[PDB]
Amino acid sequence: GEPSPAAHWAFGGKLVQITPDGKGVSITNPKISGLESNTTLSEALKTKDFKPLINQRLVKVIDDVNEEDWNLLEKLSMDGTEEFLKEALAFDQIETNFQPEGDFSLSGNIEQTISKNLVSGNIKSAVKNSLENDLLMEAMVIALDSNNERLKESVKNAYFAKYGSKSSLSRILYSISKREVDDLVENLDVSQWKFISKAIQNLYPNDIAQRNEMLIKLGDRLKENGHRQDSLTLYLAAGSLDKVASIWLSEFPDLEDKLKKDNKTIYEAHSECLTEFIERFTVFSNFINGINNEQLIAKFLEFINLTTSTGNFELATEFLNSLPSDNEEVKTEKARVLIASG
Amino acid sequence: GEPSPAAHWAFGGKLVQITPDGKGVSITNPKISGLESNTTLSEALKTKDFKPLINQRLVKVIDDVNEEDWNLLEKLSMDGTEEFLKEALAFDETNFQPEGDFSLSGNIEQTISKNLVSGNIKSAVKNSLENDLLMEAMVIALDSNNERLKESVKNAYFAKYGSKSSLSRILYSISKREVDDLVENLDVSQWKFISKAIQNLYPNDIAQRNEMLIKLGDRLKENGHRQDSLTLYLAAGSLDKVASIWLSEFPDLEDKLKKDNKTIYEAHSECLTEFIERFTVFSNFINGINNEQLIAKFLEFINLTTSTGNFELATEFLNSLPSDNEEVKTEKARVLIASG
Amino acid sequence: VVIANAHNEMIHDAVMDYYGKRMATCSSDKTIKIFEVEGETHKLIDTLTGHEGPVWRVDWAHPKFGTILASCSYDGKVMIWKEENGRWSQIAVHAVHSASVNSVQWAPHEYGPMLLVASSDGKVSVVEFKENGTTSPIIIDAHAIGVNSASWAPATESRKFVTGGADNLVKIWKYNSDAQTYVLESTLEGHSDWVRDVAWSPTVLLRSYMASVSQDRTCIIWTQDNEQGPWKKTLLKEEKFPDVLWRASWSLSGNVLALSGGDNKVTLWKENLEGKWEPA
Amino acid sequence: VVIANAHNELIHDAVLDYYGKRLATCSSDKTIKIFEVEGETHKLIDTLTGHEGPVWRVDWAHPKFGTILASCSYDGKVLIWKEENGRWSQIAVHAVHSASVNSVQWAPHEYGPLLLVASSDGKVSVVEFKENGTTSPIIIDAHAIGVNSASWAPATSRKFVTGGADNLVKIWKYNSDAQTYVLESTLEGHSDWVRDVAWSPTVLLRSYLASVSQDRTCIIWTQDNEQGPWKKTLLKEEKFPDVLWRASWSLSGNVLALSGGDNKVTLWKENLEGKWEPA
Repeated sequence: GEPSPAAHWAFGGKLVQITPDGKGVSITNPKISGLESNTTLSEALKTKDFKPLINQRLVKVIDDVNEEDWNLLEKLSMDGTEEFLKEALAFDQIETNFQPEGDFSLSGNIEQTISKNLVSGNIKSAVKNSLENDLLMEAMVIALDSNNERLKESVKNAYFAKYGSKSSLSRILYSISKREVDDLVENLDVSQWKFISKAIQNLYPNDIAQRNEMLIKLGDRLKENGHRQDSLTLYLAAGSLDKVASIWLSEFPDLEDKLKKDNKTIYEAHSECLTEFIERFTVFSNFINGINNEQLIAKFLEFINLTTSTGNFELATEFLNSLPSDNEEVKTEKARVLIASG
Repeated sequence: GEPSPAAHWAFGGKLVQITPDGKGVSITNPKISGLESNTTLSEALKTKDFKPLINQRLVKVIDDVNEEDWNLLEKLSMDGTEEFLKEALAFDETNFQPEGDFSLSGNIEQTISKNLVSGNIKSAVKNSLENDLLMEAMVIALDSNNERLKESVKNAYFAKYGSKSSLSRILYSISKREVDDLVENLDVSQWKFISKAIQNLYPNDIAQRNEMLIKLGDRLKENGHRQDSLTLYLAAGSLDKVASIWLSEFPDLEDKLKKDNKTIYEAHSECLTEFIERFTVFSNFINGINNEQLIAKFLEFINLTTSTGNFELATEFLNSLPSDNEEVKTEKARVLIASG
Repeated sequence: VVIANAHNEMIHDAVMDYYGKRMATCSSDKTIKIFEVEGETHKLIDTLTGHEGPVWRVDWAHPKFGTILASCSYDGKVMIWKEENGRWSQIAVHAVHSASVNSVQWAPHEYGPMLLVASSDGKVSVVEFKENGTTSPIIIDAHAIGVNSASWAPATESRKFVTGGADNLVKIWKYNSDAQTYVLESTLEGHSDWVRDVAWSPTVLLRSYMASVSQDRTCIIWTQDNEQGPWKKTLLKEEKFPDVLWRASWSLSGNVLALSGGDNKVTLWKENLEGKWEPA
Repeated sequence: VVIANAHNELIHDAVLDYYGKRLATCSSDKTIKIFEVEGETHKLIDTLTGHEGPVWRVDWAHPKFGTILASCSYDGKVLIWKEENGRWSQIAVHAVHSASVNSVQWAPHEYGPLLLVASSDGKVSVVEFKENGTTSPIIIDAHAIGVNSASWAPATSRKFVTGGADNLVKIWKYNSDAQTYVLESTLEGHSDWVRDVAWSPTVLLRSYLASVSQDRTCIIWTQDNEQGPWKKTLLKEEKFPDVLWRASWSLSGNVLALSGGDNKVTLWKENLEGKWEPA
């Protein structure tokens, strides 16, 4: 029977204790240095104005990659998704005088047989002979006068068959002529990506699914070839929040290790890394076109928990509602918060 | 007053004399060995079957050249005009699979590539031509419909090749739907070709088709292709050209005959006959009088014929002459009374 | 959010449901009270009665088994009451010990509807509530003079719980299907006087954290890393807190120390980067 | 085709016209007769009367002047005749000679309606028929003893050959500074009277003349060109059986028709050698 505050912590960051007179009860929400309710995020997520959050994060960014990220977000918040994509995918007669002169003559069985096909009004065969013999321009100059297709192309396929492997320009011509981009998306130098990108757009203007499938493919290459910032660009334009979540989910562990070295405790490290991971994501997730990822869900659920402890049941509810109500965890949690806040 | 036959010759090759009784007159048509009415001609000109006539001249032809003409006519006889000009004017890798990495090397390539994708098919060609990427310029154009562009390149190919390649110069002509160039400069040896380029470009404009065929014949004949220029003429329906050639070849022909042990008359006689039978049979297969000398020599054969008594064959040739010529007029009248 | 003067007699415990919407107060008046808390409001519902001596501590069961609150009193008995139909009734009465029972906490729902009872009768009991009503009790002697605390260890057999001695000794107990009951493990010594309270943390991080408060007027945070690993004694401070130390509580997450003194002041503590402790 | 008994007195001339269909005869009966021969038939058409002596010869004119016939006779005159509207009538009469006229011949139609006349009086006359009708001729002394024939050379400049009883053959050409036909060449070669002379109408470079004589020989005179002389060439090395009386050239082929006294007609042509032979 000795007096005592008999405290206990409780869900939501509430502390209970018996009052000094020992006949009453107090219930408060203590101040823990370094532990405040994320008001900016609550605001931003309510307003849909991330300018304030972007700037707060931009003022004390950690490593450079991250800085580039928030820098990206900054520009993306001013110019707006569409205007950003336009500025991030953008790029930095003749001589005719021939007069026949003097006497000439056909020489050789080749020159002589092609002409026999021309006058004999046998244009079809004239083209074949020009080809079986290395008279390419010839066949072209000829077909370029006919309106036959199956032929008008036989000349083309011959041009590719022996020059496509010898000239890049030739190879590009191949895909265009054949109305494809796989080759350019798959093998063209990752440096000319703006050309591929642009190429994908001009081939699938009405097939947004295909376009995105290609832009994401090109996106993967850039990333896998030291072009992280550009990969985010193509992913954004393809509306693939998944890929950006993976790039970011993977670079997570290291990020929390550099913060660990900044003389931060295990809690301090984990906490800041998570919150910053979530902020960067909530923001970016606002300018894209989109939660199934298992890893992603567990962190949102990790953010929820840090959230409810700052007491901000409201913000917590916001995030729980973005998760698949099919997860008996997200389900259970919803219950707790609900009952706790309402 | 002494007695005497008092013989006289009269038109039609008739001989008038006085009977020994001194009281009678006797008209006749003496047999002059060497002179014989031309039956074959009269009979073939009616039955229009010169098989025999042709077979006669052929079997008794003179110099080598003459033989060709009659042979030209011997075969023209069987096969027919149309079928002849036929046998006489005819003649004897895809795939590629791209592989591995690659990249736009250079400014040229990059500029053209950007053009393409940026749906700017027009500029791609401009940038191409302003470089020696003609092959490509052509490939792009072989994909659009735009004619002016689909043609700005042809005129660009020829611009620097139609002069270093005979086939290039020929294309230049086939392209621009013309023959003037071939017809006037392509080697005469490949005439059977300049021949097909006329029937090919002017298949529905005969006046022009024949003006060109003619323009060629003249060139052949004037450059050692005598036999051939006749074939072209035979197809252009220009009996006048064939007539003119034959009238110039006349003299030398009468000379080779005069050296063949024949009197000035036998030669002159034989010659004008061969020419007339050769001209008649030829004018009978082509699509054809306004040539003076021809007329002049036509009249000549008339007299030799009347002198044979064959007034019928004489009238036939009289008819074919322009009833505008007085000599033709007079003889027309004379032959009439003489026979009628 | 004060609930001024909830009782007449001095209050001995203030605990809330898992959803901090309903409280529970217990005092010497041998009575416990249920509550509703909102923004600053406090609706008083029933008042639990059947306890002969002063009620000591109480503990809210997991919602998993409905609304249940257990209380232990000097009367050597712990009692639980459910709230079927919004009306509080006494479900079962547990009185195996012979003398005051000073602590009673519930086992993580995973384990089940288990209750850990620590009496001053020197023994401790483990009781799970079957169906029909009759439970299978488990008792085992734990300390010399008596027992003052009996906090549980998170789920992982592998069922552990710390005990605070009346004889100054803190212990660790782990189930054992072969022993049929929880047997001893550690025996961490450290306090010169009696172990007033000991609470075990739920912080699943790399190392285990255990708190021990005592009449010796000090807290010894027992940190261990793995099976082998021994527990590292650690003075929350190399001085004495002016008065005793009655309670120690662990925060849900962020692992912060709630140390309810005796000088009537509550202090909060955290382990800075090195591994020591500081306020908050 | 024979027309026996066309006359009862001996006949001296029978000539067919431009169409070689209209016959005409003359003889001692002092008359001319017009005939129309076809296949092997004939029909008299008239009998010309006027000559006071046997008629020696007749010559049909070119159709472009009308249907005329000229005749000459031992009576020393020449009568032209016409068949206008279907009946023959003496239009004009030429008589400037004082002895038998033995030949008469119409010039080439190009010269107009001119007549070449030769007489036993030794002279030759050239006659045209004025715009009004009358006649203003050319009279030349052309042979001693008598002239028996005269023939016109073909047209280009106008020439004609005569044949006298002085055994000579003679070419004549018209001259301006004389307004008469002047003696161009005298050809010697017969040893007796020349009975007839015929200038061939052949249009070849070479000119051909044929003279016939009382000496039983025919001579073909030829002239290569203006610079050439008239070369003599006997028709045949051996003399003939009787007197040759006439010579006539065909219109084509340059074939000569010789009329002998043995009342026989021989025909000749030229060969590679330039010598004659039976055609």
